[PDB]
Amino acid sequence: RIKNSRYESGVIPYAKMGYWNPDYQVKDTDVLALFRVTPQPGVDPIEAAAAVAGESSTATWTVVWTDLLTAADLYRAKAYKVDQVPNNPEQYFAYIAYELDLFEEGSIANLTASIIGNVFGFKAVKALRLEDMRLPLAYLKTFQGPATGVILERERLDKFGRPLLGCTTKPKLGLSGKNYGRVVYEALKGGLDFVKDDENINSQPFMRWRERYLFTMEAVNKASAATGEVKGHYLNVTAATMEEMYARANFAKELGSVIIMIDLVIGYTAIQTMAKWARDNDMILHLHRAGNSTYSRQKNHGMNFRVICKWMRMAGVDHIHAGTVVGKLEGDPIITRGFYKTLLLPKLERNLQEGLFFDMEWASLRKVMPVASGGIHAGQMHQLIHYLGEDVVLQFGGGTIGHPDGIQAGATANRVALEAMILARNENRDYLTEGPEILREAAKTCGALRTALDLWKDITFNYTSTDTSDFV
Amino acid sequence: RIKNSRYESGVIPYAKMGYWNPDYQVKDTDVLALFRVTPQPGVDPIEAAAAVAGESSTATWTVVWTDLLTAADLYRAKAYKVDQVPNNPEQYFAYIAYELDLFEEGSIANLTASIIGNVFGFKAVKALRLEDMRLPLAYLKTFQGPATGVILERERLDKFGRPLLGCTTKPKLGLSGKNYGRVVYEALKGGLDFVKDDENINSQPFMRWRERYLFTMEAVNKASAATGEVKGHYLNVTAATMEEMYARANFAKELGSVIIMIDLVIGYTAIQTMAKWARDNDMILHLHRAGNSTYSRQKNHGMNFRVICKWMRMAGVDHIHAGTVVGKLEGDPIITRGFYKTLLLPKLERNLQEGLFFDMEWASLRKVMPVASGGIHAGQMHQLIHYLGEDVVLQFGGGTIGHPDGIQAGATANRVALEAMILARNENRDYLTEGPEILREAAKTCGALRTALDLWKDITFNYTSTDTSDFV
Amino acid sequence: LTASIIGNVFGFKAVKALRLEDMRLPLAYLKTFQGPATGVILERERLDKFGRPLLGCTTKPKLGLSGKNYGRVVYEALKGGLDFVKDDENINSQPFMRWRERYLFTMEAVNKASAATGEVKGHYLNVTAATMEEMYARANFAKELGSVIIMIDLVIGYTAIQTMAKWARDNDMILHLHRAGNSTYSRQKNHGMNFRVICKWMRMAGVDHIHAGTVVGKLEGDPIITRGFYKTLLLPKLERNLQEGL
Amino acid sequence: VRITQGTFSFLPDLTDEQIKKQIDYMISKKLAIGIEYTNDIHPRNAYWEIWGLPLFDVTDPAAVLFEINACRKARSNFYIKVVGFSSVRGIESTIISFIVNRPKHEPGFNLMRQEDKSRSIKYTIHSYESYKPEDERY
Amino acid sequence: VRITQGTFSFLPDLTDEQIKKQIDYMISKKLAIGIEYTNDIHPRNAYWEIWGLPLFDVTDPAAVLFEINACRKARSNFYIKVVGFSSVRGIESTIISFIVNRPKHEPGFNLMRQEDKSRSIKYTIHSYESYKPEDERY
Amino acid sequence: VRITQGTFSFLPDLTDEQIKKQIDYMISKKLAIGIEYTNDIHPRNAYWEIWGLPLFDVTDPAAVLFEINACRKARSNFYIKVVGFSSVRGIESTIISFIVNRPKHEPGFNLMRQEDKSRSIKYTIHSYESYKPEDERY
Ligand SMILES: O=C(O)[C@@](O)(COP(=O)(O)O)[C@H](O)[C@H](O)COP(=O)(O)O
Ligand SMILES: O=C(O)[C@@](O)(COP(=O)(O)O)[C@H](O)[C@H](O)COP(=O)(O)O
Ligand SMILES: [Mg+2]
Ligand SMILES: [Mg+2]
Ligand SMILES: [Mg+2]
Repeated sequence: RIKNSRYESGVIPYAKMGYWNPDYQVKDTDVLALFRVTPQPGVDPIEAAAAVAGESSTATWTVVWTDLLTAADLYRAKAYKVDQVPNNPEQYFAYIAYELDLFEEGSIANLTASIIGNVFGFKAVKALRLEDMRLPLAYLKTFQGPATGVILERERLDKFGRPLLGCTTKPKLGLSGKNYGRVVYEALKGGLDFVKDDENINSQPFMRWRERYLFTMEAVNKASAATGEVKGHYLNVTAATMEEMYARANFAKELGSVIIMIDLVIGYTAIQTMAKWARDNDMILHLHRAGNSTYSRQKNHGMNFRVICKWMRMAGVDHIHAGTVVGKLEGDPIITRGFYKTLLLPKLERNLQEGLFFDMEWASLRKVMPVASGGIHAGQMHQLIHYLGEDVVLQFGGGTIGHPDGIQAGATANRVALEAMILARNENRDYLTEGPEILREAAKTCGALRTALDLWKDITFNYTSTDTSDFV
Repeated sequence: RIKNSRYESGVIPYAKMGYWNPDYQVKDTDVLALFRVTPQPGVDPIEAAAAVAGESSTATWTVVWTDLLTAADLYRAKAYKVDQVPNNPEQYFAYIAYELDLFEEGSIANLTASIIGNVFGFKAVKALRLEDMRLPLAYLKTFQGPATGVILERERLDKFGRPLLGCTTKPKLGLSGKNYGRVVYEALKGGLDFVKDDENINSQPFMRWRERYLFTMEAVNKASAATGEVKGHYLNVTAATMEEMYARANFAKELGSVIIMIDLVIGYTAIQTMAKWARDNDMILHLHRAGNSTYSRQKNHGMNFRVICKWMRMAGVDHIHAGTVVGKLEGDPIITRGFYKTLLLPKLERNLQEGLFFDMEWASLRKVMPVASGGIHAGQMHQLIHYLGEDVVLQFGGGTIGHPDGIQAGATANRVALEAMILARNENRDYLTEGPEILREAAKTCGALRTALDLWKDITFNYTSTDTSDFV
Repeated sequence: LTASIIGNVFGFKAVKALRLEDMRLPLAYLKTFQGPATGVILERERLDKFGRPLLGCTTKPKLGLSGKNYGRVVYEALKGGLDFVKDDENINSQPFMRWRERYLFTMEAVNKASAATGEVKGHYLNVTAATMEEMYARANFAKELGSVIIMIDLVIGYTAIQTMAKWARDNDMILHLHRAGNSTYSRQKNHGMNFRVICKWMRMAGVDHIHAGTVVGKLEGDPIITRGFYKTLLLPKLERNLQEGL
Repeated sequence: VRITQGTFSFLPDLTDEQIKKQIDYMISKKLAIGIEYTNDIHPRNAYWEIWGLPLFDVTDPAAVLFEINACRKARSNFYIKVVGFSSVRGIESTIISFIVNRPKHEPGFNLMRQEDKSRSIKYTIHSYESYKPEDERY
Repeated sequence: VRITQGTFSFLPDLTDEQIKKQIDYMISKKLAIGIEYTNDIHPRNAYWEIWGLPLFDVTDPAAVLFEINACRKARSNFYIKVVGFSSVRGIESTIISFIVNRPKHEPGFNLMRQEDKSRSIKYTIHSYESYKPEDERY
Repeated sequence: VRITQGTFSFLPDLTDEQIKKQIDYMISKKLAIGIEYTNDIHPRNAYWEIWGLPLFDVTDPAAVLFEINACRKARSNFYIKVVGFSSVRGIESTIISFIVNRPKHEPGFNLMRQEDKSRSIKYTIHSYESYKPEDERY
């Protein structure tokens, strides 16, 4: 017969449905998410937080009796704390807790389908941003983590104590396979550890992929024999279908490449599939975060990149681009520091200034190597070491190929600059302040660096950051 | 020896590098993109448009001589028109043209790697939104298009002349396989054409996937025998890896399911791989746009959903959620109309009010069936038919299961409401205005509908749309 | 394409004669085709030979040599200065010489010649066979031995050619087409199909080399009409020229 | 059961007055109108018998009504439906199909469950009347 | 042996007079001119060392002759070749490559025959001089 | 060639004064310090010979300098490197490795190109000195 209680048909607000509970005690097995909620005028912040919690877990817009056929009370997500954002009356920070049982083990797709599935287009919320997440130890252990990881990567390369140096081949599009290999040989022989395909170099009318792989591997091995170093080039296996990606990855495997690269734009399932492949085939997997800033640039809506850093460290990627503070792409020093910590550290401590809202143990999953790329040049070296630290791949595309005396000279300039800088750091010199002089001193012995310092001397990228801290 | 010309080392602005050309004549083979650019204070709009064009095609921050080894002039993308946005002095509409040769045939991943790859995080641009794209006939023909398509879908279902009716099972999470099948049987027998898994129902502790598939197919076939109709349930094959997705899809295939569903969150390569699979295995493929509003909600940054509609019609999906105007999720009537036209029409005409900035022929690729879902109920039927038209799947989750007299009764209410409404439309009655009365008249014969109309009578979702037209 | 254009109309009683002269294949249709597996530019890069025509040689007598003797001729010609030597179109696998011997002995000769000259050398191993599986077997053995090139005969047909063009692209193999049987329909001005049409269809299909005639040799080749063929194969855009039949 | 194949089968059986208005709709959309019938209403029975040849350029609804009534007179214990086809390039298909005649009593369908591998079943739906020869149904 | 890589290597070694005429040909075709060298003439050694940066808009042949002679002076016992590149859309590649300097005596190549499955052999060609370190060749 | 394995090998060979400062860095980070040597500098030669046992709790840099100089005295024509290991849980690896001794002249490496399927090559890099027995190198 018809029901008569909390489960009788009708619309009641999400806060009354059980998704708002300020007294909830966070269980160590819960997935916690922090949202920056801007409710519509007239919507109570608590109701908006409850609406987000409800629609990312079990609720719909009207009461459904079928809840009674489940342990409904356990499966409902609970918003347990709503605070106002420091200097913005419209925005609120809502802490929501989700039960472990709601998620499929080892699946980024299932996690995102609940957390970012529908709630960002909910009419009652004017804007919504996912800021951070606490992923519990028990959930983290169902994920592979980095295929190689920083530590093993450095052991396979026999390169320790300094950042690694890379370079995107330029022009972005248009070179042939033969010419791509030319650039790779020159840059690696000149002193770079790695060179890479640009993210949009895949297989096109001007150059199909098999030529590039064959010619690049010739160049990599020639450079290795010319230097006595392990060298590599990120062969881009991004493709339209999984079978086509596997074909490219397996050919790179056959040729003995130490590394391959994929673009975020292939999507989460393809990334997870390639992370497993890389672990099983002793291949370093580099992720280029193509498309990331489509949702991470604005403070009021989208997803903050530290969340993507957690999901990708979970997925199993070995490198991810995490920004340069001083380059041509967006990177506020304090927020970028948070990203680097997320990728490199065994345990994250809550620090409101960096936007790290939760303490989180990483369940001994391997470390992701951050990649710093875009509009950087020697000269900025002292502050690159200062903001990004030791475990990072510094990539100089234009900063190498744009050098007037040739690509080898560009590569040497960058390599000498790097080494002189961490030598000075290790000698306990205040390299931040003395930096211009350290570089100038090294330039006296290395003409290539002198010319690089003169050329790009005044190039700076002073612009106001969009993604900033709320506690400064 | 060192160069001396346009290719001598140094930094010159992107407009001087060849990416700004107001006299460029658009070739019919070009991929055209429209960006809404908000430059940083002090950056000239033309330089910002040129910067976007440059970095999505061939440029880097400094001059590289290697351009000379390519047909550089052809490969450079050209911003050819910059107009100011009607009531916003900070925003500009920039029209950029890209040569066909820059793209890999049949690959959404390669297209996006150039267009949305890096430019959205470029420091010089404060905000950036991709509004629309003109994809040329010659590029469109390298794509499969919908596996089934609207026309063939209706032929396989033997259902024509009316919208199709669906329902997401509720609660979102927590039901067992056995109970999921119960809900499916009741709703389909009661009159719905389809029922579906919720986007986050995949394989979890409370219910693994094989039980749900087995029990659901029993329910689907019982409902079919009970009605004399072809019935279906969207089995969700979303999973962490491609192999796991194939396993789920192939089991659905083995059991004779007419349809499966995937979530946008699996990513572009996995979607393209499943679109091919669906074509080869006579399976209707439904896409749920999970995660879409993370980048499509705000007018100043991200990507407008009509772009995703084009990319997914290209990829090969058969259904995609395109919004309800009157439901719980965001949907401005004029902008939503543009989305529906993009999915259903053979040729798109430029209409600034809908945000359709380009005329575009669809190269006879099949039509995607729009899905309208979220917070809708019978009662809104007359305006659902009015805004969404005939070719749409109307999905009532809460609108079916939340009915006091049971799920069968909920389903009947929705089905009778639909049929009475398009009968009235076909009789040339002004169903928009007479709608409440048409429903009231049908309710006299169908008690289930009477109760549904009474229950949700005053439920409306009046909120200000964020994604609005600029020409109203 | 051919099933519609040349399917039935050439035997239509009302038409006494009919010849397909030329076709304009639209940009949008052309993009659904692979085109040459290697193509002239990449071919020359893999061979490191630029600025001059390449030189080849069909082994003679056409039929009758053993595998061992075929390899002798290949070694001598390549060492002497030819870039390529080839199987004759009707050399496949016969009582006097089966294919595996010829492939093994030829590759020994190719590598000896390469070491003797400092050049990349090759021999067109003919993979033409009765069934697709047998062709794949021959092609894959040539692949295993490191041959830079293989050859097929037009006579295997369009589906087999397209299948091999894809194979060549996927396996970094230069694919040479010998137009065996072509002049059965292209010789007479009043009926059949002009060879420039076959040139378009084969550039579309994905072949890397096709015989296009010598003006001064033993086979038919009018200078002006042959020029049209060469333009069809080599140029990025074809301009209407009534004298060449374009 | 009540077979709910057809665009308006959850509504009462349409009167000739209602059918006439639907034919006006088909005429305004320049549809070819076809009348089809069967006594095997299996959902997958894609090809019902055609009553003559589809009426192509119809100006007067009464012509179609005449043929519907002629079919009803000759096939009283059959399912009869009216189909409207659009030859427009993106469509080239049926855009409306509704039942205009039903037999006096519909038995329903039998569901066969053949056990296959593990818990998988292969299903056969078969209308009870189609266990009788065609001439003896309904 | 005489290495016959290069467009004119079956002819006598070109005199500066002959080279000048070839550079005029490259200039009339608006080619970028590059000078490359190595002491590893393996046929598959795709990347010889570049002598500087390719000369792009060359009007005077003497400029190129000067660089060829400068390379010959600094790398006397190396193979040196002149390369002409065309940036034209259908090409974007080298269209001429010829040797302008050879060491006094070329040893040739060793052929390694590794026995693999059945009668299949895997071959390694290696120049005899490349068994010596780079600084000690020729 | 100059072998550029090691953290500071694009810089001049470090003086004992510079090495001492690097050892101070290793001591402040509580690293175990190891001294290793070889005359096979193949990049993939993961295990160089250990000179004794790694010095674990080092307070005085002079102790390490003494052992570096003792190794240099006993292995003058060998590559010698100093390695710093961190036992900290996330790391448990080498965090610095730099060359402190090089032989007077380095020949370089030979590159072998074995032709495999189609245009695929299998490569062998081998140092020229490792074609001589161990006791006769450098
Ligand atoms: O395409 C580019 O612009 C880059 O190759 C840099 O080139 P340059 O070194 O020549 O500037 C990198 O992919 C961007 O750094 C990606 O951005 P992010 O690192 O922020 O993901
Ligand atoms: O999960 C939900 O909320 C729904 O199942 C609707 O449930 P109700 O029918 O019970 O409201 C849909 O997936 C949303 O419509 C998706 O949003 P969009 O259609 O905008 O993609
Ligand atoms: Mg890049
Ligand atoms: Mg849903
Ligand atoms: Mg012959």
